[PDB]
Amino acid sequence: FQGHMLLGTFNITLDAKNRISLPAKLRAFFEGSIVINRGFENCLEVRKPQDFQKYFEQFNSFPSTQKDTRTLKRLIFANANFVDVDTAGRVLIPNNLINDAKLDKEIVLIGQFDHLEIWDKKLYEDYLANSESLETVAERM
Amino acid sequence: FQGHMLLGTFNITLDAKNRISLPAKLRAFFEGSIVINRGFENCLEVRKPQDFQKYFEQFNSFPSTQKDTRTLKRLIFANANFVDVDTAGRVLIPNNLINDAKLDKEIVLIGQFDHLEIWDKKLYEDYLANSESLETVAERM
Amino acid sequence: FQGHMLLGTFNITLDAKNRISLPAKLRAFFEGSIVINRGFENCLEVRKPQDFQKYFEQFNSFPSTQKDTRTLKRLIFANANFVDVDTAGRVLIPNNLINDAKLDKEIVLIGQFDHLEIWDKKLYEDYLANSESLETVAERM
Amino acid sequence: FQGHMLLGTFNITLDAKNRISLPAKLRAFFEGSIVINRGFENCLEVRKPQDFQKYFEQFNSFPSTQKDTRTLKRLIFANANFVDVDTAGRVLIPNNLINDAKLDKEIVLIGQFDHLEIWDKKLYEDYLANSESLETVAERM
Amino acid sequence: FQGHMLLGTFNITLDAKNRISLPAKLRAFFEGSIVINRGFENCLEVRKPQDFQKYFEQFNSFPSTQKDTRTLKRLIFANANFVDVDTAGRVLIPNNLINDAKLDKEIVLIGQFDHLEIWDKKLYEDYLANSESLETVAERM
Amino acid sequence: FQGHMLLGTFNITLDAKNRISLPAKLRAFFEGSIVINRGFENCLEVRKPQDFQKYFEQFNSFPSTQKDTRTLKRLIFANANFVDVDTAGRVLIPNNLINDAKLDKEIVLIGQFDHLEIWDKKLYEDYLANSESLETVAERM
Amino acid sequence: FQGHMLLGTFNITLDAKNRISLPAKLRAFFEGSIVINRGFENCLEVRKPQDFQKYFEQFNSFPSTQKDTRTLKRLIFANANFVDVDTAGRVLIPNNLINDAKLDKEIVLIGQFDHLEIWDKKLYEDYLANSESLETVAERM
Amino acid sequence: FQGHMLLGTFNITLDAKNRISLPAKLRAFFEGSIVINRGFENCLEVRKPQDFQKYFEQFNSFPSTQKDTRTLKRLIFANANFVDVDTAGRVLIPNNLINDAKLDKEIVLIGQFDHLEIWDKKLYEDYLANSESLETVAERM
Repeated sequence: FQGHMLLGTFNITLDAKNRISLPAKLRAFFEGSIVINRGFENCLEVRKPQDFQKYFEQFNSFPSTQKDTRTLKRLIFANANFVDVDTAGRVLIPNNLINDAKLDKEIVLIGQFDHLEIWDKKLYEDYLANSESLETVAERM
Repeated sequence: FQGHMLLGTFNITLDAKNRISLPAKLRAFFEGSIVINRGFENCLEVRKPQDFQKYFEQFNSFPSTQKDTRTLKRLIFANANFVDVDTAGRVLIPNNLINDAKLDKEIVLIGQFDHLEIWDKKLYEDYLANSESLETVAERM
Repeated sequence: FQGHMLLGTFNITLDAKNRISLPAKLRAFFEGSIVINRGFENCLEVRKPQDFQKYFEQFNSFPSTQKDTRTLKRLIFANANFVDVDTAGRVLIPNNLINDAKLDKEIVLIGQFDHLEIWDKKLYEDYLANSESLETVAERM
Repeated sequence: FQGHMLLGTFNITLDAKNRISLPAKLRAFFEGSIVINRGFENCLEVRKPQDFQKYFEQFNSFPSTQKDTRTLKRLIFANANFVDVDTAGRVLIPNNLINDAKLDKEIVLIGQFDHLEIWDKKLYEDYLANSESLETVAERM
Repeated sequence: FQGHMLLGTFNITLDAKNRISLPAKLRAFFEGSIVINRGFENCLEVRKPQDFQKYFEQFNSFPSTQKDTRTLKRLIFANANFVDVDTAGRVLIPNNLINDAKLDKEIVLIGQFDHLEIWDKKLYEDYLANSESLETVAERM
Repeated sequence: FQGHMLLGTFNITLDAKNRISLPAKLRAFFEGSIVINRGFENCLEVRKPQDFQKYFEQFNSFPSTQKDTRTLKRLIFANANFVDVDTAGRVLIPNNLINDAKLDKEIVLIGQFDHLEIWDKKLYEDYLANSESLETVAERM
Repeated sequence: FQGHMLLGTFNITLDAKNRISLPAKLRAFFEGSIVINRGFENCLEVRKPQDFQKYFEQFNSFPSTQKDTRTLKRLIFANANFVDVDTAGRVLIPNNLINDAKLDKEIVLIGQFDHLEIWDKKLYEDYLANSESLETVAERM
Repeated sequence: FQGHMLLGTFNITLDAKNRISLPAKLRAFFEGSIVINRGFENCLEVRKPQDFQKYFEQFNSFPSTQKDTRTLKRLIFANANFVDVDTAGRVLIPNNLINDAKLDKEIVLIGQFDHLEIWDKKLYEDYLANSESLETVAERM
């Protein structure tokens, strides 16, 4: 479990080469490669290739004849990239994805069990600022 | 059963090191590690790692394309922590979680079969104060 | 069947030590332990531990993100207790549960097949007093 | 079949000891014990213990969190009794059940395949008096 | 098929002993016993005991808590009878059923695949008189 | 296939003995017996006994407590007949069915894969005259 | 795949004997026989007999008691024909079907994976002329 | 994965012979043949023949009696083509498809996991220009 469950919050920073250093314990979870792709609320997601594979299945589920479905698939998959995790367990984040997630210096990683989200410390703090209560949001599920 | 079913109410206190002493009988249920994470109504939940694993499944169930789903996952999992239960069967509760559950001195633990909820004695008494009748709440299920 | 089907009505009394004497034939049904927990309409329920185990399953079924679900689970499970049936087949009823079910002297036990309900003779007679006809109540199922 | 399918109408009477004489052919169907319990429209039902066992399953089906469900279960099961059929194939009907079904002298038994209903000749004749046509009632199923 | 499919229309008459003579070819279909029971539109139905057995299943399907369901079951099953087909392939029709189906002299039997319906020649001719077109009735299925 | 799929349109005539001559190729499909029965729009249907057997299943599907269902079953099955196909592959059509389908001289047979429909040349031409477009009718399926 | 997937558009012409020359590559797909039958929008469809067999299944699915269903089945199946593909891979198209699809000289064949549609070059061009956008039509699926 | 998951965005150009050069890494994914066919929003899709095979299944799913379904199938499949990927991994794009996707000079390829979409650099940039936010589009799934 220690390293098969993506949980918690990690404060790390964007290196001068645009790389990110996975929290060691996490490195376990992944092999030597991952798929980054753009997330919701400007966050960028990170999955083990296999997991990304499944994440996609959930979509074939969605129509396809629906204009919206096509927009989603395009906004996400045309932006997914496949990145190798280097020896030190770092991951080079693509430029477009960097820009998309407004990544500057100081990142926040959070575990979402399945995947990992990469946030710009500020943008994340803001996101948390709005957002109704956990109880409010849950009531609507 | 005796230590396979989390039941009852236990009045215990928050130690000077922010640790909590599981009610002995309970210690059985858990191994030497648990996942704490924030609960509903400011309570903080406690599960055996394996159980937490399943609890997460229930979520993949929920959309993901729904803004709300993403808020839930983030408010909960970015706050889950993984804690080792010490020799005396105590558990060190993280600060953020401490603050989140308004844990001061004097805790109330209740069994919810699957998991355990940690409440600030006061906050819990209040919660119980409001809340409609068991019959009222049940009628709506 | 004689003692695997919880049926009928038994008039028994609350002993000076707050114990209850199962109707002998019933003792069969149970082992040497049960789970008491609070029931609906102030009655207190009694199940074989295994059965209680299943009763809980029916709940995971219910949302969890619903405030109501959480209130139910809390009002019931934080009040369940696990009690050993003594040699004479008696069961010591916890104080809180005693107070909750307004148990004084003179109890009424009724079989509900799965479980057993413990009623204060008066409170039960009243309950029966209101309540629409069997036919009325059934029509709405 | 002859004694595996409870069918027809039998006019029998309530003996001075409150016993009822099963129609011989029926005696086959049952062993030496049955479960009586209150029926709908003041009739009292009669099943082989095993069958009663199944009849109950249909109920776990019904909510439980519904006040109505609880009223049904209570009005029926707290009134079921378990009675041994004597050598002559007679069944002693409990007092409460006697009163409940307004059993005086002169009973009417009808087969309902699964179970048997015991009616007070008058009350039954009345019931038949009202009740819309078979065709009317059926149209609504 | 010749005698395993209940089809067609047969004009036969009610004998002085209230017996009916199955159309020979039909006799095949049945053993030496059947279940008569009241049908819809005053017709009286006839099934092989086994088939009647299944016909009943369709009913457990229907609620039971519904007053209507109970009325149906009672109007039909308290009137079913079990009759042995005699050597000449005749069936003695009970009085009540005779009266119920207004059986005088001159009967009309029709095959309904599963079962057989017994009609009073007149009552049947009338029934056919009203009744909308086959096309009308079918459109509503 | 050639004689396993009832297709096309055949113009044949009603013989002086009310017999019909199956189109040779068709004779294959059937054995030496069929079930005729009344069809929709005054057409009379023709199936291999086995197939008719299945066609009936589709009906048990339909309620039975519905007045309409009973009318359908009666209008169709009390009119089905079972006819042997003679050596020359002809089929003697019953009088009632003849009258029902307004069969005079000059018949039109059409294949409906499963079954065969027998039409009076005129009545069929008319039917085709009304009837909305194939596209219209299909849109509503 | 090359010849197991009916795709594309082929411009061919109606021969002086009303035959059509399958595009060679296609000939593979089919054996030496096909079922033609009338299509939607005056096009005439072409399937391998086996495939036509399945296409029909989709219909038993549709009611049958619905007047519309009966109209569809009749408009299509009474017009299906079964045609042998000759040595040169040509198919003789029936007259009625010729007239129905307004086939003159110059045909357009299009692949619809399962089947093949035969269009009169003009009628097809027109069809394409109207018809909303692919995106419009898809949105409604 | 690297060549089993069609991801990313590639800027390539339309050669003087109307051919397109797959991004090398992609060439892996495909054999030596693909099916091009018109996509949504004027893009042209590209699948391995086998995959296209499955994509079609999703359609049999859709009615067929629906005018719209027929329009879709026709607009897409009558335009699919089957193209061999040449030695250098290039693909010759048909004229009609070229015109349909307004392909001039400068193409944009995007991975959609299952398939590949070919866009005219401009038309694609525009498409991206409109289109609501990822979050907006997702909320509606």
